[PDB]
Amino acid sequence: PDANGYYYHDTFEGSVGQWTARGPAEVLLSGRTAYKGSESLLVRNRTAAWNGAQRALNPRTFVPGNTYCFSVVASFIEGASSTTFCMKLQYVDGSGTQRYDTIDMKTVGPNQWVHLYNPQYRIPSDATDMYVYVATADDTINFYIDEAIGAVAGTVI
Ligand SMILES: [Ca+2]
Repeated sequence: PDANGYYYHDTFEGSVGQWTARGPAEVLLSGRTAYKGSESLLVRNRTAAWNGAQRALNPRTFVPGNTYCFSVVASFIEGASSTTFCMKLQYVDGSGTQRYDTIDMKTVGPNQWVHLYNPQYRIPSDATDMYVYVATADDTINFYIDEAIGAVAGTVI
């Protein structure tokens, strides 16, 4: 928990951190557009809306039943006239069933960064094998994320 209450903070300025592809997509650093610095994380090769970018959450830091802050900014340049970005928690519940709970969602047009943000998100008490992820609702556009943050509940960004 750094000086600003962040547990992780991905600027994507030289490193993808713990971010990986969700589904058969691919993620990589890109200098084509950025929210801060000169880079962001590009997400491409998606073949279904559920494909995207994900990051495993360590249960020792993000304790189920506890409340935390999550933040990311996203944008796209082409492929659609608008999209709906979703930041979500993928997890396995107490019955062994994989669940998808929405943290934040925002609709936006091309060439505009949008702030996916929830300073008061409660992780379900029974969650295991957790991942925070970003995808869209119903398209397969390439998209970019930047400034990916996991923080203490109440953290203003
Ligand atoms: Ca950046």
